Amino acid sequence: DAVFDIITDEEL
Amino acid sequence: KTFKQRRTFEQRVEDVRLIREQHPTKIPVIIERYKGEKQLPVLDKTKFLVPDHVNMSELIKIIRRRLQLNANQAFFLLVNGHSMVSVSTPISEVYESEKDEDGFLYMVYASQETFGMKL
Repeated sequence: DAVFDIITDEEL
Repeated sequence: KTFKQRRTFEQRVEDVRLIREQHPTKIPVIIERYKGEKQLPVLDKTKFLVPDHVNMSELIKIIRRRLQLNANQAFFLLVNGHSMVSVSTPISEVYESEKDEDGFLYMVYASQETFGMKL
């Protein structure tokens, strides 16, 4: 659980 | 363990300093399951980087998909210990006012019975 989940714009 | 239980204040602050250097347009958010909730699942990754332009309703749609929820499953977020002032509130404003001492913005999610009354 140390890595960040990156939300990107391609998801919006 | 929760994020704060696993990482010391100094480690949290350093996490934030480095991640904000690396991601000039993302907000660092910790998104965890409300303690007591047992319908909604636990995320494998609870540390998020959220584009700084979104609003809370956009984030809710993303987190519902991260949890692979059905449409009939209720979901609510508490941000820094309270309900969201509004779904249209930009995450940049939310970060500025609600961030922790350590630089992360903290949220928890719950289902209907666990969350309780919404006003």
